[PDB]
Amino acid sequence: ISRYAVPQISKLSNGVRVATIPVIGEATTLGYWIKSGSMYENASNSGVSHYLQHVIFRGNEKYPQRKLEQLAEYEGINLMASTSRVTTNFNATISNDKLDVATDVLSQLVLNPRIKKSIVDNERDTILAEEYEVSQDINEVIWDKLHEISFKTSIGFPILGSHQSIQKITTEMVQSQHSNFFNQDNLYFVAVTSLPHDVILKSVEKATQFLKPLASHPKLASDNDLHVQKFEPNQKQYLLPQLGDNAFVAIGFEAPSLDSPLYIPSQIVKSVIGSKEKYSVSPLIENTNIRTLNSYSFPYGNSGLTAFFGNESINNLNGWVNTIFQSIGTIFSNENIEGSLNVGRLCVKSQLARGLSSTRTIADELGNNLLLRNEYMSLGKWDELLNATNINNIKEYFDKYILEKNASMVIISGKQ
Amino acid sequence: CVSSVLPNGIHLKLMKGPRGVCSIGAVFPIGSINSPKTADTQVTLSSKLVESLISPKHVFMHQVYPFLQVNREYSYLTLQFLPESTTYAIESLKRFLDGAAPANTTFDQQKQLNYAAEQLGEYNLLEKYKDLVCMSSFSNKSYAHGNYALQGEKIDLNPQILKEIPKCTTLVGSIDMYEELVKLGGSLSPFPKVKLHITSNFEPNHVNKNVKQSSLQGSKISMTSSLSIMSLSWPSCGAKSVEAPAYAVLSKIFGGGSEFSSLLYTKVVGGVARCHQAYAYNNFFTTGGRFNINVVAEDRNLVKAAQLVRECIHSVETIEDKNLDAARGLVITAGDKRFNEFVRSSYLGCKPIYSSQYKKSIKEVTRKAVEKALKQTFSYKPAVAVYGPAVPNEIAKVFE
Ligand SMILES: [Zn+2]
Repeated sequence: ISRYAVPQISKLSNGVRVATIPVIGEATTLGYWIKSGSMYENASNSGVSHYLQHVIFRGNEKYPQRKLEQLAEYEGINLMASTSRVTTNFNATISNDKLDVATDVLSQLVLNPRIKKSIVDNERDTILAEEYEVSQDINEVIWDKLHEISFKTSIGFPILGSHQSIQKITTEMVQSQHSNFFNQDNLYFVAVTSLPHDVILKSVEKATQFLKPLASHPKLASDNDLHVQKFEPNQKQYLLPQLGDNAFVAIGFEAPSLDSPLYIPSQIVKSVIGSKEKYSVSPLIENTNIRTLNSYSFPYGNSGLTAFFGNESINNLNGWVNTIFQSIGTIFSNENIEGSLNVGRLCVKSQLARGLSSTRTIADELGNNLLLRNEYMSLGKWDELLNATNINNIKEYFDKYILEKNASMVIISGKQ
Repeated sequence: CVSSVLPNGIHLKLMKGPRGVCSIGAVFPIGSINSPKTADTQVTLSSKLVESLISPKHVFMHQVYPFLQVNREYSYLTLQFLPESTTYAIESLKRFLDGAAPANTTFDQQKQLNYAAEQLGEYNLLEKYKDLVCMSSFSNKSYAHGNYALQGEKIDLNPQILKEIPKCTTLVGSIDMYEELVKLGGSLSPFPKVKLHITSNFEPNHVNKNVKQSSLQGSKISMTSSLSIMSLSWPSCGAKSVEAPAYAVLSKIFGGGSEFSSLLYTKVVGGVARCHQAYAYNNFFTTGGRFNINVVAEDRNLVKAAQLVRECIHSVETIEDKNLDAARGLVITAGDKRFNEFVRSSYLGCKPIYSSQYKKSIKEVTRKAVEKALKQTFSYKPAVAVYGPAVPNEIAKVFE
């Protein structure tokens, strides 16, 4: 756990900003958070950010693949990476006696890669298989289809790239993404730790001794205003008869930007609908027998997407759609809005409480917060903002985002 | 762990650590073997749980996270929540322990969910290995009772176990729930039942669960619904044995992995075309253990996989020091899931997987201890269980 804290941030003379937040315990999560992701791509390089992420982790001169494998096996340096639409990270969760090796590996891999045609060409099959695998989880497929028909802009791209895009990715494209997106001024080193701030700082200093300062600062290729998103509600239906007597469906609305005063209202409304679990279903849902329900709301630059999705038997599909639309409408009723606000606020608080017990979760929020917000948002200010959120804020959110708005919708049917 | 005994005899075990999420629950020695068939226990306890929580809406509105684990010989219920939901959570645990049968309508709803388990993502590869092991490696045939009914078979409420639960319950909780659990425990009848339950002896049976799999499982079009599963079991040791950490190390030496680096991975996953995955587990029961190696592959290829598993066994005897240390390293995984492990380890009477004491145990396992474990386990003929049509005796021949 973590004690309503605040990060401490120092900048090395080479430009690398080191952000730490104090945590009790013996686990440390640390690594690099970079504003690199599919939002910053176009049609010509779709999939490159994720493709780079893999190449990075295929090792460099100092730490080739065999040396990496050896470090996980014998030395307990278990490296993790992921790429989203908006950010990328390379991290390790470690015992504290492993600090210098971990800061050294991560710095070398992220900031000193050696990107070769052979490693790039050799990686292609791994990414093709990953794309195949994700394509067999219909929650992932319908999530991507919903993004695709809602955004003609780059948010509509799958993170991995289409099959065709994965095949066309060149070494030059991978090197270009690293050269334009992985500089000191587009990233933070993050550590969630008991170790003092200065210990992390010196260790990163030592790990990044090869790194020369930037001569200049061209406008970051990751700036949101270079990738203005346009949400346009559309409907598309697909077949997948391998599903049998089953269909997937997803409903989408535009959501507020992260810095919108209406962001927290959208999170509360999304949460009060929430997900269906084995024992748990929103009081807004009338037919509690619906097979399943998942709700998400993400910000994407000037835009964002609120999504509701599930699967049902063919005969229950249309009823699922009505239940969800009815539940969303029910929040706006003056008899229900107060209670919806209260329950939704509690949902957001419970989600927060659950995040505070893991150094991995804390690291990811801190890294994302630093990259994506104008100014750092503490859990402190966040809770006050949640507590000060009122019925008029919810109404204004409904007025701007929900009421009288066309929704996107995708259906993938076993029969249709 | 802070361990107490209430004035009425009820045991109370508390997990130390920082505040944030409150945890409560109950663990008791009633499992799928205490009903006359597969799923009877599971659906009885599930029916009871949903009634105890009043409605799914109450659960959501209080943001309570319930979790029910039914095993062959024992089960537990945990509830996680923020401090403002304490009253509802405790009152729900109290109702669960009140002995009353659920309504037939609740039971009917729960039965339908149970039949749908595989389609719903609730009957995954892990649960299949457990059923295959339990239906094949015990002399007592009651261990064949799992949690997930076959499509053509009946499921019946077992009201007697609901009466039995409060008579053999241990209460569990995070340390901040001490006062509320003392009080809840106090409300239960003195004094607990004491039953000698003993894990059934090993027997190397050869069985099939030749049953079709649904194409959609959860949200995935399963990459395994057309493949067979081979589970090979040998007896090992109780969770309390001095030998258990050697067994954990022995399971990492075999290890495994998916097509989507250790003996099972390199030799079995690498050696059979279209072998989706292979893994070794060491699974614990009240007084014993089953060391099990599970292979997912096409039906025609299982015999070959078994030959490659035999090779893995032979290979362990000459394992290098590098690898014996790496195996020791792999067991050390520190990382909600913490409380569930606390409860599990409290029943087994072993040190939790996250504890430093456990980590120290693992650091202290020798080559001798691993060799001893290997010798006594692989001296038995394996139990053999196939999810699919493959003839288990043909697989069994590979080891005789
Ligand atoms: Zn990937």
